[PDB]
Amino acid sequence: NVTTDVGANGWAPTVSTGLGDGPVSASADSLPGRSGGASSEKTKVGSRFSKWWEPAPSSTANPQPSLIALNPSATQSGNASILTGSTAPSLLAYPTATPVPLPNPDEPSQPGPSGDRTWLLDTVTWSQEFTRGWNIAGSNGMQWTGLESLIFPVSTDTNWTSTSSPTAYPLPFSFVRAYPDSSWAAMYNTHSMWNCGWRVQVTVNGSQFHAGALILYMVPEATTHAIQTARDNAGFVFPYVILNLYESNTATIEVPYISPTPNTSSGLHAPWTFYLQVLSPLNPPPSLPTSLSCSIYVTPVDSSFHGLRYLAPQ
Amino acid sequence: NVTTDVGANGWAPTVSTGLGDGPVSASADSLPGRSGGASSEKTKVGSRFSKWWEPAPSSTANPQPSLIALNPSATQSGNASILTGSTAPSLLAYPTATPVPLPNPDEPSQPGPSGDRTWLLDTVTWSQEFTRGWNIAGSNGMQWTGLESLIFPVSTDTNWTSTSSPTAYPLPFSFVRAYPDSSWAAMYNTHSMWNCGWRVQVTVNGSQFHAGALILYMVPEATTHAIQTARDNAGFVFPYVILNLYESNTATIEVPYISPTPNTSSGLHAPWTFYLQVLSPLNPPPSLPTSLSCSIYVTPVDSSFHGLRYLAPQ
Amino acid sequence: HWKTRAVPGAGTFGSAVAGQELPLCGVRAYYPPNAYIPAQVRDWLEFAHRPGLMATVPWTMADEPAERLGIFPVSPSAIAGTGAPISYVISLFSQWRGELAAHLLFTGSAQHYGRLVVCYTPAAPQPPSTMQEAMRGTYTVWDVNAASTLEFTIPFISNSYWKTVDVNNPDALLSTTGYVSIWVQNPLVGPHTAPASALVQAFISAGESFNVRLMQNPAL
Amino acid sequence: HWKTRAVPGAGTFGSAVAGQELPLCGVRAYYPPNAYIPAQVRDWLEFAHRPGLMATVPWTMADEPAERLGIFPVSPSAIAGTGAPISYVISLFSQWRGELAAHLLFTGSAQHYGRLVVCYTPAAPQPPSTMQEAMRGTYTVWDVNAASTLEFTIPFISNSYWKTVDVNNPDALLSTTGYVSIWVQNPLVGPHTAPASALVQAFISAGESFNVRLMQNPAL
Amino acid sequence: HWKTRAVPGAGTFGSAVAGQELPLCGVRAYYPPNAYIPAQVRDWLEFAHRPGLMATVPWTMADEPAERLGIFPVSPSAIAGTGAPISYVISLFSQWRGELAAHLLFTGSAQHYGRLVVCYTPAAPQPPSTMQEAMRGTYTVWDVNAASTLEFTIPFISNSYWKTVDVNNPDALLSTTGYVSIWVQNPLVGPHTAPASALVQAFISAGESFNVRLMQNPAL
Amino acid sequence: HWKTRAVPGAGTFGSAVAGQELPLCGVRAYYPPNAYIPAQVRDWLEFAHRPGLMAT
Amino acid sequence: TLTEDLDAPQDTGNIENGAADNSPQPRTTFDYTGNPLPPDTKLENFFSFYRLLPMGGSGAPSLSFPADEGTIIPLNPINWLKGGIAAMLSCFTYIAADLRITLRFSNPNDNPATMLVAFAPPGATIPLKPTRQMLSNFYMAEVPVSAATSTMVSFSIPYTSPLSAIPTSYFGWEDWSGTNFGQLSSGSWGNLMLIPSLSVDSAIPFDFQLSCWVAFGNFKAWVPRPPPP
Amino acid sequence: LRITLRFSNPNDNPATMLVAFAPPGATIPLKPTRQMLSNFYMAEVPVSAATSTMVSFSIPYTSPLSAIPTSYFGWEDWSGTNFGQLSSGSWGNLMLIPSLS
Repeated sequence: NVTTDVGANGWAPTVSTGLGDGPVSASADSLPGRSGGASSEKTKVGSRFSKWWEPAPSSTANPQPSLIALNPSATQSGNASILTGSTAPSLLAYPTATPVPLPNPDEPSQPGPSGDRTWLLDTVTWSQEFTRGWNIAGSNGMQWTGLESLIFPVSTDTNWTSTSSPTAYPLPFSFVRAYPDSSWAAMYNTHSMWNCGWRVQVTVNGSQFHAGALILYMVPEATTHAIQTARDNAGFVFPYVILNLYESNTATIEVPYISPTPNTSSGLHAPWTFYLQVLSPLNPPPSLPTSLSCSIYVTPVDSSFHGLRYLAPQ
Repeated sequence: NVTTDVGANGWAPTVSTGLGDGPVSASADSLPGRSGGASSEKTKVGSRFSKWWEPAPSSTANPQPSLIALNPSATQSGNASILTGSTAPSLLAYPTATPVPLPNPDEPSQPGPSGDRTWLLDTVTWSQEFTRGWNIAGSNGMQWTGLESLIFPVSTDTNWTSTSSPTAYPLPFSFVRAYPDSSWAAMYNTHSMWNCGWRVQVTVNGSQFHAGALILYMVPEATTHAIQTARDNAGFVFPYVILNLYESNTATIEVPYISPTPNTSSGLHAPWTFYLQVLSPLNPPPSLPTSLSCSIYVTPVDSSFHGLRYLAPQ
Repeated sequence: HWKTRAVPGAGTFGSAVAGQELPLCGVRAYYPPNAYIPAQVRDWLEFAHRPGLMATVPWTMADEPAERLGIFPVSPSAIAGTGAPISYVISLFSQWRGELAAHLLFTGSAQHYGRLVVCYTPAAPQPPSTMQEAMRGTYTVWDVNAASTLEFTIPFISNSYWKTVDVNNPDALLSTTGYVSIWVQNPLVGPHTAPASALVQAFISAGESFNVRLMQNPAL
Repeated sequence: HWKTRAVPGAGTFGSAVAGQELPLCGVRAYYPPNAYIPAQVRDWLEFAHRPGLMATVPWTMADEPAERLGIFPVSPSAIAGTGAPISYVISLFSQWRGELAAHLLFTGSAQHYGRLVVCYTPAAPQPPSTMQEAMRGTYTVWDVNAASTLEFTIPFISNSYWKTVDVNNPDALLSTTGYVSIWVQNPLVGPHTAPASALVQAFISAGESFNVRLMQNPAL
Repeated sequence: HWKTRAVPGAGTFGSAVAGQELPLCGVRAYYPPNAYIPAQVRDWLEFAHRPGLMATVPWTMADEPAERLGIFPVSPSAIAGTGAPISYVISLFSQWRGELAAHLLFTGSAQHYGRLVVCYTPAAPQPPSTMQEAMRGTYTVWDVNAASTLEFTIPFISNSYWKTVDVNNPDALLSTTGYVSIWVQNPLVGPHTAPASALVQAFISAGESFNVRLMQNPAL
Repeated sequence: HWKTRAVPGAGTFGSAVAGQELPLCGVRAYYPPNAYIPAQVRDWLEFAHRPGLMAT
Repeated sequence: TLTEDLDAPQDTGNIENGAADNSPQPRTTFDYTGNPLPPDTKLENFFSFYRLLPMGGSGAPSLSFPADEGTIIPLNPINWLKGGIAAMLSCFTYIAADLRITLRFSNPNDNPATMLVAFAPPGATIPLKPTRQMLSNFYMAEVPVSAATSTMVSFSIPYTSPLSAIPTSYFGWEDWSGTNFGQLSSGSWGNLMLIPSLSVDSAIPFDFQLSCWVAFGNFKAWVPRPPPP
Repeated sequence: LRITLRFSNPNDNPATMLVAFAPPGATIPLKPTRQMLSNFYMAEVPVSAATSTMVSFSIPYTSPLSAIPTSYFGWEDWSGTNFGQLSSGSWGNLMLIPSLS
């Protein structure tokens, strides 16, 4: 239904000829190897040429009640569990993809239950003074608006200690720094490439008299423009779940693995970044605290590490 | 799988037309005649138009032992035989090709066992003072780096006697000069064209305490750039066998006939040239000679001579 | 040889014309496996279907009945500049049609009660001045204490099949469909020591029948 | 007559474009028989599969354990300038993949004994400083007195499917796969009056899964 | 309209290119009957097959044995300038192959007797100096008193499949096949009062396997 | 490549000539339903068949 | 595959025999697999693309010739190596293909010209004084050259060499007298004779600049040679 | 990728532009010359005098990555000198060289 040539999704004999030429297209590379790339879904050599020398979440039919009513749910990973007694969002942002053949032949090293588990990433305060689009982060977080000059390697203290409050939680950078002795971080500092998904949950307990909303954002490849648009009205294009005090005391969000390569380089690339920003400023009841405490959790989903060699931290 | 026209490997009717033109290609010439050209494989006339007046070598599954162990082999040609008691390389560099119809009708003259035999080409010394890429040659050899001004005919003494040491063994130039009274050289000086393959073997006996390696190179059409690249790291693209003192006391290499023409002109063209250069400088044991003697052998394989006429030497 | 004659416009470049490119790569290229990457998008409407905040409307206990809290015309002067994902898709094209999905999220307290009437009035020379005048069009009286978000459908009660996206002429007959306004039906109430105010987050996204055609340089 | 219109780029020459040549020879040519000529090559990888020396690493009896004898990054700064047949093929193209075959030929004495550990460590910000740190990657402890050559496979443990051949940026994530180094595991030993040193000839060639694409002007 | 793009070389004329002519005669022409005309030639080799004198070699009774009467190299310096019909055909093309037919016509007396040895020696750096040296190649001792003409075949004992017709380089390996010479084997004898001399007319024509290809401007 | 030769009148515009336009709209357009509109005329003679005063 | 092995296969071979063991050596927890062959490495495909031909002499990118007599450019591989594509061809001893050549004639003066390019077969007698009449006997093409700019034109020549395969290197002499060493004039696709033509008369004699591009059809190569340093 | 280039020529004399395609990951020459650019997949485009000349090209997905990122949170090299960039993550580089007779 277009006058232009969108491509035949491959290479055809009639495209390139000595009488006429059309736009050239690339075909799919058929490769053998170990299945990997996609998280939660991953599970004699001879040359083919002769040699010269050789011879529904949101529905009006199912309305979810406010904080008052009993509506319990739970999230489990490894030996960790987080419970709630009221309406709580818990969504995988994107559906898991299909596995792909890996270019490397080495068998992966898996941390298992010791690594893939729900970890207490950070504990932070949420005051009423924070306005719309205010990114909240604590001691384990990092000030990342995209304008900060990151001194390599990211483990340098100046990157995490700033004159103003931190804003982001770069994965796995923030997770590895929070728990450097974990089995996931042990393999992370020993392997050149990794692969896993990420699940972030935040618990904010407020009474039936408290009001306010927080958005749990998972930002892919966080850069200056991307972080600022996530603060704006269009930010909801990115994976999100809102923690509204009217009905919820917690909100969960999970995202599968993403990267230009099937395996991400350790200590040099942050595919996902968590952002806990304010949609509706905290509106606490009179004669009560003007701030509520928040507990941020992080969960690596289906981890695999390739390329074992010496210890090189981030 | 290319946008360009690589050619249909022949002449097609749709290529050249009054409406469109494509790249013209040449077809294979179907010719009758005597089978020749390829060594070791070679074994009423009327016009077709009316007249107006008329009505594995290297494998880990089969590791070859060092010089210490018994691993004998032999090379035979004519009434000549060369034995060894240790691991020795013996490879035909390229597989023999298929015969082609000859343009000439005359029956070939063959020297037989008297010509096709293993001849003692030269005896030369291999000292430890020779470094990487040092071409070794003796009295019967020729200084050929490609820069020497060869005075025609090649039989001129100035071509073989130089101020510096000789380096190459041009075939058949060096073979005919070493044995001018041989049946192969008798036909060589009587025939305008010849055809045969070449086998070169070198024997270097060193004790179990000696170390060093020599490469037996067979260089096609030896010219300035070709000879210098054979001395370098890329030289192994040319036919080669290494005579490593760790395991070997001899190394054999054979190459089939090559030439732009099915038969090579006598005294004017050297298809193959032998080069015995150093890979690892001789590393002799203390209190022992600083040089080892080497014996170079040459073997013409399946010879045939065409075009008999008067005696014209090289 | 073929006898040919050139028609007017020889050598002219066209963005919608096919068959102009010449091969600048001779070999057949093979792209690496990319099936492991999730979230594959193929249509611009997928962005429009995603949520997008358009207005943060405040609501206090002091607000009396028939008090206007917000009003916006369903014209390219507003719907193309809300900041929502849908407004960017609308600005890229010249024409639009179909229903619009409005989601009013009540981010107040669980102890708060009250009603906010959301009114949609079709095209008129003058917008509704009072609450009862706005309630003469398609409206929904929304009780805030139930499920968190209100699903308000803005029907495509239009004169023509398509509406123009021209910011220079938003009040045209072939451009605007009307006005959507929020009014205080029943005052915000709640126990003492509860918040005196409650924010309502207004989201806007594309409906199941929403469409856009005829591309242009972003309206804004 | 045919009504035609010229698209942009008329009269432009293309190296990858077909059907530009006009016949400069009218008769049908017949080439002479060439089946008698051996060693017919049809692919550039055939050159890469041929052996090629990259380093002449010395090894003496005085060399103690954990002593480094050689180290090179598997990046276009090294693998494209070794002097081997494979380095020329790599330099001709922009991308490469697959395993690399390393052959360490022991040209010492039959009376010599010892061990040299060959370590391959994947990509890292800093190369291995000590022997035990290098032995944390894919390695093979090689006893020199057995068969003459060591067959060490350099695995393609890569982040991406293809690696770039850019000499200007060799340490890039999409360029280097790591480092390959030689260390003295067990000191070179042998009887008295035997050579005090033994040279090891390091060869490098293409593996059975090695490939190269996207041609360019020789990197060096 | 057809979207077309011009390749390099527009408006260029080619002698081997077809489809360039435009009709300069509208009606269908009918040629008069020409079947009554004999001697229709269709190939250039037909001219080469016709006889052609190349040398008038004299022979007297005073000529002793081993005396040279004539010699010519089978190269483009001679075979393309004999004056024979075949030499013109050879000069028109760049390459030639096949056997050459030489016809030595004895125009002497019926009372004359003697022998002339015709020798063909393949390619060599130096031509034959004596009769016995020339007789080491393909020769035929011809007794003049039998049939009038001697049928001497010059065999194509060549290094390559084709020989070049380059007058600038006749002694090249890919140009000459050798030398053809005439020597007095047995002295010319006859009764008293018979002619003291006898002329031998040397003719040269193409053999049944003779061919020529790749046209050029006449070599001479 | 196709061997072509241009005939006289190259680049000339013709009102009765077809195949001169180049696409200035890439997408396939869909026109709104117009079957509700009456009085569809398809010929110029339909106007001629309608009455017309010529002289009083 | 096994995670550990007490009796694993050893990894030591012998490269002295003449061939490298390019097979991936088996390792625990490792799964070596092959890869599909790209069309980029095939010599029939690689040499089908055009590359700038080095002009005879020093291997220059361009050659300047007067408009009075013109120039003769040989299509000989050995003559091309005296300077790139020549370096790529030097990796092969013998080659045989159908040549594709594109010429570029840079015209400096303000008036248009016409170039006469005739194909002289390999082995043919090359005229001492190139004239319009003699070059017309060969397979020629008349190319119109524009003013103050360069004009490009492509040609196709099949394998017309008398040899079975054209050598890039030659150890020997061309003639039996032994005057020219390391050359074979016939071992080529022939010679291209150029003659400029002008309708107007210029007071100052100017020179044309020539640039050449070469591609190969049905490329066949024999007896590999080491790459250039 | 499909790309159309326009070369505006200011002077009164015609020219010729040499546009060569450098693959993503290939070494880009410091001094672009006619000989080196001819080794890449090139095209010689005639440029008219005192006006602009347009020419279209087609390049398939030749990037070594599975998908080209428009945003990148990390470093290109292991030394960490270039942040937020991936040179190979592209359709390559187009090298231009003007030519005058």
